Amino acid sequence: VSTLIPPKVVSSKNIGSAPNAKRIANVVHFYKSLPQGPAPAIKANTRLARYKAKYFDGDNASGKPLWHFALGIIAFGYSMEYYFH
Amino acid sequence: AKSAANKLDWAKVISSLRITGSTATQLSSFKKRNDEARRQLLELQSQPTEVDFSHY
Repeated sequence: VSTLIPPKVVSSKNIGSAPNAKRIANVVHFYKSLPQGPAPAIKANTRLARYKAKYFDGDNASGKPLWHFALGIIAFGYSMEYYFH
Repeated sequence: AKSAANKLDWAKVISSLRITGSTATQLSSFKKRNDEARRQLLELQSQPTEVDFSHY
């Protein structure tokens, strides 16, 4: 008998629907992320950070410092051999 | 000049595709179809609304 009006009721609609939560989630997820690996600070030196940079990053990751640390125990007690026996 | 009204109504029909479950909007266009199809047969159905005093 009259004009019905659901073309323009998106005003208080855009809270209730389910991907609104994902939309408001990832507009918050996307702003403070650094763009392209920026602010990396790829070099730092504290007399042993170079040891981590050469040995303990994701790139090198080989067991050799263990080997070095193995030799460290080989370096340790054998000298104590020369202190004891 | 009613075809602009009806053209925009079918434009809103292919736009009311986007909202499935139209309660009474197409029924409102059904009511304008009802009386607009009624008025044309009403105006074509009648005689000149007068007693023909010359012949009749």
